[PDB]
Amino acid sequence: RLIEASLYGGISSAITRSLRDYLLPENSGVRKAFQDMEAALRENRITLE
Amino acid sequence: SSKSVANIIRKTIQREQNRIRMLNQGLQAVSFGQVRGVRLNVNVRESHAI
Amino acid sequence: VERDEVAAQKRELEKQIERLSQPSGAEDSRMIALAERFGGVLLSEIYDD
Repeated sequence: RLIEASLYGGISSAITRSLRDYLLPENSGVRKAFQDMEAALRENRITLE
Repeated sequence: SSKSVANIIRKTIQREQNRIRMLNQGLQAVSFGQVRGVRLNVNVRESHAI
Repeated sequence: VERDEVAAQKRELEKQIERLSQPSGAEDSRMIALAERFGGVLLSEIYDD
């Protein structure tokens, strides 16, 4: 998308729609703590099912 | 719990805002016809701010 | 006996994984609160990048 938008030129519609998806990096720190803390419950629930 | 999570979220938000602000300065005073500058405007949604 | 020995290895592996989790993997049990209770920042977090 980046390359071809540059090739034809103009304000790309697709880039404009998903602006946050392109310009912001995804951060794992906020998440993995809670995945590990959540683990004991997840396993228990799956076992019960 | 609680406050510490809020602090890490706030610091991440602050760092992203600052980096964007740095990128933003490189684009000042670019002349394209009648356009004279470009910016990436970053804001925080209310429903999440509260 | 084989079951229990493998269980011991699995417990060690989870404990090792868990130490590397969050927020910037460290002795997270108390260190996060200790980091904010003074006007300071965790060194390992400064060297995250």
